[PDB]
Amino acid sequence: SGAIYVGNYRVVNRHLATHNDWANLVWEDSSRDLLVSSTTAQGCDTIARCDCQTGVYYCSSRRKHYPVSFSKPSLIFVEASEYYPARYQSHLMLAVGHSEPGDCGGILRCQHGVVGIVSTGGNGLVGFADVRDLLWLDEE
Ligand SMILES: CC(=O)Nc1cccc2cc[nH]c12
Ligand SMILES: CC(=O)Nc1cccc2cc[nH]c12
Ligand SMILES: [Zn+2]
Repeated sequence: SGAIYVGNYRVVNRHLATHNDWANLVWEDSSRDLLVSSTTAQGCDTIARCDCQTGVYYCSSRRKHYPVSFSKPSLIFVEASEYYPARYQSHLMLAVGHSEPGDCGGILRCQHGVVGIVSTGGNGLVGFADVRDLLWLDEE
């Protein structure tokens, strides 16, 4: 589990969005496994605006923050999960590291702020759904 709270937006894995997230939908993209919903309260998080390829992610299945190198956001074939059939996932960054399904929502951070959230993995990889291209999360 996990979310990003920036301005009056909540950014979650689409596959973990709640009833309230759908009722209060701002934007979602199945191919990215992202959903953004509106919030009452102001969030404290900053979104990175950068092309960093190094950062730190939170892995709930290890209770550990791991420094990683990751690929630039790309279109990657992802095997079937509980939530999606086997398909190409877009805006996805890969790193060598530990990931289990319930690690989804773990934040990946760089010096500039939030880079993305855990969305995929296994096989000794972790995949993050990038948010840095979503410039509108910084306004309105
Ligand atoms: C932009 C980018 O990928 N830079 C990068 C690479 C490796 C380490 C660090 C520490 C800060 N930035 C780092
Ligand atoms: C959607 C989903 O289940 N994502 C996910 C994240 C991290 C690791 C794994 C291993 C299978 N699936 C994973
Ligand atoms: Zn950065």
